[PDB]
Amino acid sequence: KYLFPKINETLLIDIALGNRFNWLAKEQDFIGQYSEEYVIMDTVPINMDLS
Amino acid sequence: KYLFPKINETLLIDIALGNRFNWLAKEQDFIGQYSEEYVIMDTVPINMDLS
Repeated sequence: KYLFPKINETLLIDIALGNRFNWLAKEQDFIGQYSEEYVIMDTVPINMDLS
Repeated sequence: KYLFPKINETLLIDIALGNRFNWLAKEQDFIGQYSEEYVIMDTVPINMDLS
């Protein structure tokens, strides 16, 4: 009843925590900052009013 | 009315009983007294405003 107690082990519980997305992860190469895209809008055609 | 009564057999029926948790049986070495266990607390990344 006079000894300081003892610790026998620790185990370092760790979990790995995935992403659920990285098939979305494509890789640019760190140059430039502005990127953009664009579309053409629709044009409904018109009747032939020959007058 | 003068003969000793005859036993025929004694059976001793017996079956052993399992554990249903015997795959949890981890075996340590019986040293020390206490055992603690700990994880790392999280730390989210930060934006860096390099000004």
